[PDB]
Amino acid sequence: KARVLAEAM
Amino acid sequence: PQITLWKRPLVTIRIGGQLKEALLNTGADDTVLEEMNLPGKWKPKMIGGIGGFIKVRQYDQIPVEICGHKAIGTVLVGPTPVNIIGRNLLTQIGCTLNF
Amino acid sequence: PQITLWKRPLVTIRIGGQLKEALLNTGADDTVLEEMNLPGKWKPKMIGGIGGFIKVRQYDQIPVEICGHKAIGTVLVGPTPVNIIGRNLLTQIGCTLNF
Repeated sequence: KARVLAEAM
Repeated sequence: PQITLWKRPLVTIRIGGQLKEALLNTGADDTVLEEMNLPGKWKPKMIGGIGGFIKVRQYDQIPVEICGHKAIGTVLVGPTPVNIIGRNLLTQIGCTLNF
Repeated sequence: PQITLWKRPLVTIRIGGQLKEALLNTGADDTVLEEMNLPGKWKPKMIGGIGGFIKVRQYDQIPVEICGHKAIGTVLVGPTPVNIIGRNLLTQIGCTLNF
């Protein structure tokens, strides 16, 4: 499964 | 170009005559764009991230222009909080991480 | 070094006498590591991505050696799918995107 790890607090 | 990371690496991309702002994301395997109507057939897919999974629409062979650089590949469309350019497209424009 | 993106950009990091594998992620503002114990006082924080928000523990001023380069900054710990090194530490080791 693919991962799109955008992240912000 | 050389892009520093003091701020989010947002760039301009062109697709279907529409110019949008997208995040250069080395942490994304695929490219995910905010809801938009692309012509052609597509298939349902689930992609995961930090807070779980979301359902998206997968379109193939979509021409995309990233900062003057031309690329062609898969594009996923779904409810993403931000437009994301993934490794599938970044590799096509010879993008690397350097330190 | 120069890292291409045909494969996930995973590197070995050293933190608290422990070796772990992490992904250099230009799409993340912060650095988030899977559950683990670290010294000092930590405070609850919430972060979001695709899929939603999750709760994490924040540890400040933590020494992290990334592929040989030293950094000292904030490290979040929680249920992240993969260990990720975000922009807060990428900037400290002078990492940039190039194409």
